[PDB]
Amino acid sequence: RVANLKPRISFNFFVTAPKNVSDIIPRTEVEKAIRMSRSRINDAFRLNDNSLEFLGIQPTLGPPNQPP
Amino acid sequence: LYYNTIISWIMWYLFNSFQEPLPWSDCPLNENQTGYVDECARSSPVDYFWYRETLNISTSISDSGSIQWWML
Ligand SMILES: *[C@@H]1O[C@H](CO)[C@@H](O[C@@H]2O[C@H](CO)[C@@H](O)[C@H](O)[C@H]2NC(C)=O)[C@H](O)[C@H]1NC(C)=O
Ligand SMILES: *[C@@H]1O[C@H](CO)[C@@H](O)[C@H](O)[C@H]1NC(C)=O
Ligand SMILES: *[C@@H]1O[C@H](CO)[C@@H](O)[C@H](O)[C@H]1NC(C)=O
Repeated sequence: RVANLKPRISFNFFVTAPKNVSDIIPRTEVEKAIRMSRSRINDAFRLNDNSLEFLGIQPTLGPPNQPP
Repeated sequence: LYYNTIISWIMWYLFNSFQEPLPWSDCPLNENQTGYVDECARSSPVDYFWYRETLNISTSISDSGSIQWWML
């Protein structure tokens, strides 16, 4: 369910159960689902993690241990 | 005597070339890989490569430490 659409290109969204409008999925579980498939949503729109931000979900991992 | 230490510093930056991400281009991670090192974020990464990864500088001229092998 999408609300508050703007020209800058911003909106809010929340996720409900498939045919139960009273059952809103909690936000901390939608944050875990987006973290699992963030690289797959970025490739579908040709954006890369700084031009598609989620405002409360920040990218974490990745050690730069280059030289052997 | 001291102009041969400036050339000692210059050829340290020459050995740390020949790699495409240069070592003074980005901040290192600390222990848990979640945030940067604290003084690399308040200062600049280049300003961090000189005072902590080349010189390992102290806070005064009174406080001195070991010989700092790489420089030697
Ligand atoms: C739709 O989802 C709501 C949850 O928001 C379900 O409501 C629960 O219903 C059970 C028994 O019917 C209660 O014990 C729970 O306390 C209710 N939850 C809340 C938060 O009050 C509702 O049953 C769902 N409807 C269908 C058809 O599955
Ligand atoms: C940061 O690393 C320390 C260990 O060096 C650890 O105890 C701490 O939990 C870590 N912080 C986070 C937010 O992971
Ligand atoms: C110099 O570097 C060593 C590790 O290479 C570190 O243990 C030491 O604390 C550093 N000196 C100062 C004054 O921070």
